Amino acid sequence: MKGILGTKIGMTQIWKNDRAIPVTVVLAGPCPIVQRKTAQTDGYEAVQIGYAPKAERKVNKPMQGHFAKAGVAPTRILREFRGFAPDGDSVNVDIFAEGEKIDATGTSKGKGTQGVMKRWNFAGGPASHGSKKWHRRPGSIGQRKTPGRVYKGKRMAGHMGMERVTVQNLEVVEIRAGENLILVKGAIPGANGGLVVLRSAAKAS
Amino acid sequence: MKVRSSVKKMCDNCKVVRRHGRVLVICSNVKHKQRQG
Amino acid sequence: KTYIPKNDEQNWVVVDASGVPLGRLATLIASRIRGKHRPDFTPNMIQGDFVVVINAAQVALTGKKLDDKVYTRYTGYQGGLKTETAREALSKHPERVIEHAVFGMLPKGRQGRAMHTRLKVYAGETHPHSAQKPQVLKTQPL
Amino acid sequence: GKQPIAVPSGVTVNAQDGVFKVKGPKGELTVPYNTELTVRQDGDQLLVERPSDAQKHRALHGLTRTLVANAVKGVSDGYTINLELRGVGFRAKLTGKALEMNIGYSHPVIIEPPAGVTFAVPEPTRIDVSGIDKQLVGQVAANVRKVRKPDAYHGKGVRFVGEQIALKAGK
RNA sequence: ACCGCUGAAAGCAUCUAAGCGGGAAGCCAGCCCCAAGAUGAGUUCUCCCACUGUUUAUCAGGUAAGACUCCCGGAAGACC
RNA sequence: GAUGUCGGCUCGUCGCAUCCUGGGGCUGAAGAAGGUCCCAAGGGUUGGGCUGUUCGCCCAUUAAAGCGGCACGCGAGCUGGGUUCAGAACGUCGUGAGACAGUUCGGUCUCUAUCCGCUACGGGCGCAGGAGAAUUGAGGGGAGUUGCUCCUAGUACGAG
RNA sequence: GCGAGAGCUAACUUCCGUAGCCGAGAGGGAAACAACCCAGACCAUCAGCUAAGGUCCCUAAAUGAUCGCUCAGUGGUUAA
Ligand SMILES: [Mg+2]
Ligand SMILES: [Mg+2]
Ligand SMILES: [Mg+2]
Ligand SMILES: [Mg+2]
Ligand SMILES: [Mg+2]
Ligand SMILES: [Mg+2]
Repeated sequence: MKGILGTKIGMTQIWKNDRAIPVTVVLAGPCPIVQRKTAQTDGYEAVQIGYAPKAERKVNKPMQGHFAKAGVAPTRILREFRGFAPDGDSVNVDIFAEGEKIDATGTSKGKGTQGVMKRWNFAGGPASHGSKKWHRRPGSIGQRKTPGRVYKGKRMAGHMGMERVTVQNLEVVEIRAGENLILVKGAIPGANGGLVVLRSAAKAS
Repeated sequence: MKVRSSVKKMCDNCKVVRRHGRVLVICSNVKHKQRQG
Repeated sequence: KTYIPKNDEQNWVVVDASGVPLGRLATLIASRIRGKHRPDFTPNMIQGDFVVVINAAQVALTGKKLDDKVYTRYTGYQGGLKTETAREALSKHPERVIEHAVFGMLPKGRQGRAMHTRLKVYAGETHPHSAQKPQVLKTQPL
Repeated sequence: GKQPIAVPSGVTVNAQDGVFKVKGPKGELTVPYNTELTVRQDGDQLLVERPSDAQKHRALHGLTRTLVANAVKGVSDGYTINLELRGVGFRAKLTGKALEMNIGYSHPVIIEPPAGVTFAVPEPTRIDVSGIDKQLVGQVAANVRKVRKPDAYHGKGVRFVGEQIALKAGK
């Protein structure tokens, strides 16, 4: 529910007490609140937030109108957050607490066309005792005369990566408001300089 | 529970009472409990 | 030789589903949708009326709603893509119970498919009055 | 068969339509039944007449009469079940409206009663369930009985005060 | 499955005949991802705004908001 | 005028008469460990030695090391050890040429996918004006395993 | 189908006897369907009656009349 938008900065090594901690640095920059979705107006409850600034010249006439209505500044990234109704213009301070478990989401790094061995952890085959199918190649796609078809969903080579990925229950190690930073234990999906969506634990333990 | 496909009278205590379209037996002695599924 | 048609008419009927046995109600709707008493009486096209169903949630079913009435609807390649729901469990979709019983008694071709546009089901009483700016000639079952 | 109904003082059977309503001094207790069978006050006492004499009508007869007598004896004096805990260390207490038992399990069992039903404890090793409807009192007491059924080797558990239990005994 | 409450037919008894409760790694829902070609094609915000063309060429043609084309690149990518 | 045949590998999916795990009933169930039957197919179901072996036996573990179906599932997917081509040997049979219930060593497995099917990705048009953007979720897919240790408690139970 | 042998009083099995159909037989019915059921197509008709089979909607025609049965979706998977 209570969420924000940021940018993956990098990973570093940090200590808390006597133990080292791998940390992903997120610049969870200030988010203008740009549209309040109400059951009365939209049919569901949500908030449209904004992220990186955009030069006024780069902004088209229709997007200018959408921003001018809320009287903000044009952004570039616009996302909603269901059931989260704050007051003012969204920043991590007081939103997230040091220690709080969070749900980091982004777009995985894309690996293009990837065959069954990498894409699905296949096995491929013998590298030596007679082959033409040396390592990658799937085996049998099916059976015989029976479902003279191949099962829908059959794990096959395709475009791997560049998908939405949510990583549940990540520790909030440190927070540097004003610097608009948030240290998170572990690995968030996507590449550095990528959009990230940090929110309240989907369903906490 | 002794699931016997042929439930018959054993002693004067068993009461044959049907349940959800199946023959079931309720008795005082725990061993006497007979059913069909 | 035999007489053919026109289309200047598009009769809208307002059947109430309240307490009517499902198939018994269904029959009436499917017949008024195809061409029962039929305007010019022809089958190369749709002469049928635009049935509007109200009180879908209050429809009647005999001995079993809990048991027997099971809507099997098996998804993509059946990799156990076998989905089943009890008729009681259709508290989620009352409108699809009437809908997917009436379509069941309609022709199935190019035209037949065109005919499901005519049926317009709603679970309410006063709230269905959405598609109720054209005609509202109420016809009872039996 | 089932025919005579004793209706003392504060009885007010307003059996209009399908709702065979019964108002009395111990709150208002409603009870629904079949309309196909007849029921009304014949001067001083009450009677539940049956039409057909096949079997489906016969079965509902004895049932409809007992249930009205149950609802009558209900608003008249009332219903009250006496339960007894047994076994070393077994005990029950009160937390407002809820009953709290400490009966051998790692954690203490708590039971919040439904509407019209009341829990009572005289000595901590005895439970009392009292209310209006016979069914609700019957269930609530059965849920308390469920918390621990008396075992076949020692009879430790929730029993019916003057309840007789057979004892298997192994070693 | 199973355990029970109220309880007749069968003046007793009965978890059932009518009703009601509880009960599984299974069912539906919840978690993550796709998803209105959901032709039944949904909703919300914002923008541009009513242009010209002889009964001889019955809709084509300037245009708006906006985009594409081309260029330099990319933790995007076979090409798109 | 040809439906490639054992085993392996690869890849799966499905039945339940369930090997484990979940819920129960009875027990010659004190407890702990079991037995047996009922409900239950969500996931899981190890690595080696011998043999072409499936099977099976053993080693060492495990919650468990399930039984079956899918042309004894799968060779336009791979292998080629077994069997059923041509060489050669042994035993045996036949006077012989040869032969098998056999046994032994050797012995070519055919670059290009048209349709359906399956995985990814675009072009077109539709969605009653032309556009930029945020979206609800009908529907669908993924996921679903389990041990050990401590606390309760050395309590219940048990003569111990 | 009926009457037998063989066979397991198995086979869409085999071998006889006997009738009928398919073979060489279209049309209606039996969802579909050589054989079963009805019925043997000279051609034409935007006429009528019937067979077996049917008459809720898909689908032609009584959601027919009367006295009953079953409440298991039996109907619409077999026995001790
Ligand atoms: Mg390898
Ligand atoms: Mg093949
Ligand atoms: Mg429950
Ligand atoms: Mg062969
Ligand atoms: Mg068990
Ligand atoms: Mg017989």
